[PDB]
Amino acid sequence: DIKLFGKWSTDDVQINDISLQDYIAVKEKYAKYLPHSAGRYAAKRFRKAQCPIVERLTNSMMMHGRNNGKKLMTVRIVKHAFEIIHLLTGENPLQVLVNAIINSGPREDSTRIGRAGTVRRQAVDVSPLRRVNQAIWLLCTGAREAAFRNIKTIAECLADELINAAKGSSNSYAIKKKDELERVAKSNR
Amino acid sequence: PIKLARVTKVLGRTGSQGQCTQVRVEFMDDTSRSIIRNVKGPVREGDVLTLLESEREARRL
Amino acid sequence: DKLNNLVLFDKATYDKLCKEVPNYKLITPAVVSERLKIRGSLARAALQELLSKGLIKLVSKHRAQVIYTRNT
Amino acid sequence: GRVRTKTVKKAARVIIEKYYTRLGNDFHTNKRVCEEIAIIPSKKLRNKIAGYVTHLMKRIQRGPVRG
Amino acid sequence: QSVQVFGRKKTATAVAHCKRGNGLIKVNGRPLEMIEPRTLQYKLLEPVLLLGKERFAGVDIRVRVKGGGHVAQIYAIRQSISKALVAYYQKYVDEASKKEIKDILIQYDRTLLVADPRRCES
Amino acid sequence: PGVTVKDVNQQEFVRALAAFLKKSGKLKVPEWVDTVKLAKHKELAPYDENWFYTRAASTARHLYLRGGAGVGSMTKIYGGRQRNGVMPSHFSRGSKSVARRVLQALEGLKMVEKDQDGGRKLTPQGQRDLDRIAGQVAAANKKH
RNA sequence: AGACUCUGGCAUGCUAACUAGUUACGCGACCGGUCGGCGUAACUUCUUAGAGGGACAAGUGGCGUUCAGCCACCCGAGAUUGAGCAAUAACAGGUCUGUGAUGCCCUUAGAUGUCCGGGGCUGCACGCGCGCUACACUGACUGGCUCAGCGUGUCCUACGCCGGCAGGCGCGGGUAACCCGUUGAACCCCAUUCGUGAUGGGGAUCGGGGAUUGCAAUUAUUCCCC
Repeated sequence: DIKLFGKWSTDDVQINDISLQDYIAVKEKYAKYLPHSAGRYAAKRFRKAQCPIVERLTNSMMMHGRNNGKKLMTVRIVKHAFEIIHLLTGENPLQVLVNAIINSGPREDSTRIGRAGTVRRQAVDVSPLRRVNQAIWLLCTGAREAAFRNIKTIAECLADELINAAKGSSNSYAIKKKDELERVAKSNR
Repeated sequence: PIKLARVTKVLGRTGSQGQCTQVRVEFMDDTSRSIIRNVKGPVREGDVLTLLESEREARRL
Repeated sequence: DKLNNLVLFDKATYDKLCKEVPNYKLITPAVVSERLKIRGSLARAALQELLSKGLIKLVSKHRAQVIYTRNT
Repeated sequence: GRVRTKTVKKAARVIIEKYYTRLGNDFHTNKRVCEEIAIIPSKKLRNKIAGYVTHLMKRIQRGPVRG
Repeated sequence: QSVQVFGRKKTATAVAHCKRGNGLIKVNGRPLEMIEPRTLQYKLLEPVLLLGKERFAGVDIRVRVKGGGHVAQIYAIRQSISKALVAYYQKYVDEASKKEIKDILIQYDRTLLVADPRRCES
Repeated sequence: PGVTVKDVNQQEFVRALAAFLKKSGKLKVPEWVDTVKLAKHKELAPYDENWFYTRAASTARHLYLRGGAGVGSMTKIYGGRQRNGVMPSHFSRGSKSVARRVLQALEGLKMVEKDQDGGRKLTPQGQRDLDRIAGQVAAANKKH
C-alpha cells in the first residue's frame, strides 16, 4: 500500500465539504509516494485538480523570488512540516492539511462589474477549484510571513499555520485573510 | 443559513474584463429551483458550490 | 525593541531545561530558543546534551530542521 | 484552421474521374494506388490527394456529386 | 537471454540491461539506495515498491546513465528500469503478465513507461 | 566477505578513511596547514583542524573511482563558486599546491601510483586498504 | 501569401561507422560480485549520419443549406513544430568604382596631407533611463557528494616540479566525434558552525604588498593576499 514519504496514511483522510470532495485529490488513486512528480498539470484546463494536494502545496511554497526553482528544498520543508504536525496533534497530517484547506478558502468575493471608474464592486460566488488554489496561496503566504525574520524554521512555521487553519482559530494569517475578504463580500452585495 | 448548489449549465462570461462566469444553479436541497448566479474563477458543468446567500439572484434581464 | 538572549546558562534556565523541556510534545531548537530567551546555538547544544543523557527522543536530524520528542 | 488546396482538389478529381474502379475507402490503399497512377513529386502532396480521394468516395458512394 | 532498453528524460539517457540473474538492480555500479538525492529516493524505488521484489526475483539489471541534471537522470533511470522489466516480460516470459505489469504501472504513473515529449526549447 | 567501495554510504566511507589515515600516524603533512586557504574562490580557512587527512582520503577515493587523474584534474574537482563581489559569480579551480601535496603524500605512503599514462592512479595495496575500510563501514551499517 | 524545401519530434525495422558505442569472451587487480584496467568474437539498443517509412483533417461522435467547413474525442511519437525559400504592393529611402570631350564648386583655404610626442573619450551637484549585487534563516560559512549542453582552439591546453595566491619552470597532445575532455560546472543534495543584530547578511569605499599582460598600466588594464 502507498504511503506518503513512506509513512503517511491516506485511507484515514476524510473530506468534510461536499463542494471540495472533487477538487482536493488525495484519497485513493491520487495518493503518491512523494510530492515531487514533475508531470504536466498546466497542459490543459482543470487538470491541476487531478494533481495531488501535497504536490500543489509544494509547488506554491517555492513560489518566491530567490527560491524559484528549488523543489527538493520545498519537499524537505513539507516533510518536516508533516512530522511536526504529527508530533503536535497525533492526528494524520494530511487530514489536518485538508481541514486547513477547507477552512482557509473564501466562499464569496467582491469583483469589479461595470466600467473602469465605477468603484462599486458586486459580490459574487467563488469556484471550488479557485477556492482551493486561493486557500493554498494564503497558507503558503502565511508560512512565508511568519518565518521571515525570526529563529523559527519555515517547516515549523508552515506547520503552525496549517494547524491554526485546521482548528479554525484566528491566529492563522490565512483565516484572517478569509475573514477580511468574506466580510467585504458581505458588505458590497 | 448556508445552502449547497449544483451546476446545470455554464452560460457565458459576464463582468467587465470577462472574469465572471454566469452559471445555472440547481439546488442540492432536492428542489428544482434554478437560480442563475455569477461565479469568480473556473467553473465546469458538474461543479458544486457553497453559496453564502441563497435568496440572491444575479443579473437576469 | 532588541532581543537579548543568554549565550550561556543560568540556574533558573538550567532547571527550566532539565525539568520543563523534556515535556513539550514538540521540542525544536528554535522553540526552546523562543520559550526561554536563548540563542539558537546554546539551545542546540542543550538539546544535544539531553539526547546524550537519554531524556529526549529524536525524530529527524537534518542540516536545517532537527525535531525532538518528549519521552512517553 | 485547415483548408484543401486547388491543386490537390483538381488532381483528386482527375484520379477519381479516370480510375474510380481501383480506389476504395481504405486511405492507405487509395494513397498507394494514387502513387502508382499519377506523376507526383512530393509525399505530403500525394498524401493530401489520397485524403481528398478518400473523403470524396465516402461522400460519392452515398449519392452522386455535382462536380 | 538478455534485453537492452533505454529511458530518456530531458537530456538524460539511461540504458537498462535486463538479464536472467538473482535479483540485482544496480545503477552505474551502485545500488538504488546509494544514489545522492535521497529526498527523491522513493521515486527511483517506485517500480520495485509497486510490483514487489517477487517480480524482480531472478532478474539482474545494470543501468548505464549519461547526461542531464540529477532529477532528470533519476527520472530517466526509473523509466528505463520499468521499461526494461516490461520488455523482459514480453520477450522471455508470457504476454499476460507483461500486460498486467504494464497496466499496474500506467495505473500508478504514466511517466513510468512513456517518455515526456518536452525538452529544452530554443 | 564480498563487499565493495561503491556500495557504501560515500560520506561515511570518506570519514572512516580519514580516521584510518589519522590512526596510522604516517602521512606527509605540510607545515602551512593552520594558515592556508583552500582555493582563491573560498572565503575563510576550513573549520576542521585535521582537514588535510580528510582531503587526502577524498583524493584517494576519487583516484579509485576514476583513474588517470592529475593535479589539474584534482583542482577542477575541488573547484566551486567564486563570490566575485558585486560582479556576478564564476567558477574557479581549487588550490594547486594543496592537491599537489596531497598527491605527493599519498604517493609517499605507497597508496598512489605515478603513471606511464600521464597522471596518477592507485596502487594494489592502496586498493586493498580502501576495500578493507569499505568492509568496515559495511559491517558497521548492516548490523548497526 | 499559399505551395516547395529543410528541420525537429518516432522506429529495440534497415543501411553502416579502426576518429561511436555496447555485449560476450580471455588476462589482470580487488573483496560468488566491483573495476573510464587492457586485447580481439556480437552488431547497432544507446551515439552518430543516411535511405525508406510515418499524418492525410485518417477514423468516430456532435454541429452544420446537410456542402464548404467547425468543435470534441480514440489510437498514435506527433492531430494547431519552427524556419527559410516562398524570389508582392508603396517608397518622392535609394545603393554601387558603371558610362556621358556631363553641370557646377574647390584644389600653399591640402574638400580629414602623411607622420612624431603628449592628452581626451571614463571627467560630475543633477535628471531620465536598461543592468549587477544585495537587503539574509527557504540564509551565510565550512567540509563532503554528484550530474550537462551549445560551443570553441595553433592558442586550447594535458601531465610533472616549484609555488600560501595569482603564477612560473619543465615537457607532451590537438590545425580537431581522436587531445583539452567520461568537458569532473554551478545551482542542488548531504553533514558542520552561526542565531534575528547592521549580525559572520551586504559588500561599496578605501590602505599596504605580490603577479601577469604588453613598446607603455601613473587617472587604480586585469588578477591575487591581507
